[PDB]
Formats: sequence, structure tokens, C-alpha cells
Amino acid sequence: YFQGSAMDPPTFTFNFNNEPWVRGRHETYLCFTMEVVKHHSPVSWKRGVFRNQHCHAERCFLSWFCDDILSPNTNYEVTWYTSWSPCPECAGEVAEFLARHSNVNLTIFTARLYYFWDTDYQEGLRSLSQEGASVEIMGYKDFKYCWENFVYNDDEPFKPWKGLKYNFLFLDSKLQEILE
DNA sequence: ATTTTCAAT
Ligand SMILES: C[As](C)(=O)[O-]
Ligand SMILES: [Zn+2]
Repeated sequence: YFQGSAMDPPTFTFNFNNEPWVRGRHETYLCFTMEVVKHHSPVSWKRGVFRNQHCHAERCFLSWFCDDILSPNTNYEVTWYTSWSPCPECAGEVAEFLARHSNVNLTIFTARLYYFWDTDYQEGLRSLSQEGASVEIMGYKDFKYCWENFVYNDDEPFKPWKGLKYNFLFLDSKLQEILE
């Protein structure tokens, strides 16, 4: 039902903080939802969380999906909520995966942009977009959704941090400059 | 609690 382990609240709060230059976030958290659509069956859903170490989270996701999930005559609507955006090696692997598997649709929401000022990382993001992945920055609604779905929230509402929206606005500006 | 995004020389 749930792939991997949900986060405790302080881990989520730490890891999904969206200050563009945060220090000390060495992990990439990769939360996902997936709609599994097969013609003569009811639609089904899967959700979970991947972390680093097929080493990086993005590659762990691809390897699990191929080994456990991918089936003929099935369409997949996949959404990632990542704490960091991908490195160029991961981006290239995800892009080639998407080229190889036309029945997979990927939407990526990211809290932060990893090395957004580096051209190699910019190209990685571009190549993802060019293979049909939608790349977006997480806003309030996406943080709220992750809190509700991937965190042991103990029925407590999401508490947005100061600067959340301003950070979103800065990061989205950078993303659109990259994707342009 | 007017229940933590925004409230800004
Ligand atoms: C965001 As990464 C370093 O796991 O590709
Ligand atoms: Zn990577």
C-alpha cells in the first residue's frame, strides 16, 4: 500500500524547507503518487517515499517501478514531490526512461532547485521537460498534500513556514528562466 | 486564538 517509510514531522519540516540556498540537506526525499489505469480494471493507486541509496532516489524509483510495477496495456500517471531537483545523470536517466516508456506520464514538483546556477544542472532540467515531464516548484498546496500523505502527521494540520510563498516565487522565476 | 504561505522603507 505504502512503498518505503513515511517521514516523522521534524524530518519533513527540515527536508522540505524551501529557502533557495539551505545548508545541511544531504538527503533527497522523493515522495510519489501514481494512478494505475488499465482498460478493463478499476483504476488503482500507489504512494510512497524513496531516499538516496540505482543509488540516487530518482534511480531507486525507476528501478523499483521497472522491477515491480510496469505492465502491458497500462497507463501510469506519476507525480513526484522531491526535496531537491535531479542531478544531470539522474535527469538523463529519467528522460531516457520516459522516451522508452510512452505509457508513463511524469509530473515533478520540487521543493528546491539543486545547483540551479550551474549550466550542467540547467540542461538536466531542460532535457526532462523536453521528454514530456512537467517540472514545477512546490507551492503551499503541494507541501500541504505531502504533509497529509507522506508524513506521520498524527492528524495535525500542515503548518506553513515564514517565507514559503516568497521562496516559491523566487524558485519558480529561476525555473522558468531555465526552461525558457 | 481572527490557528503559523502574505501583512512589506
Ligand atoms: C537530487 As539527487 C543528488 O538524489 O539526483
Ligand atoms: Zn542524481
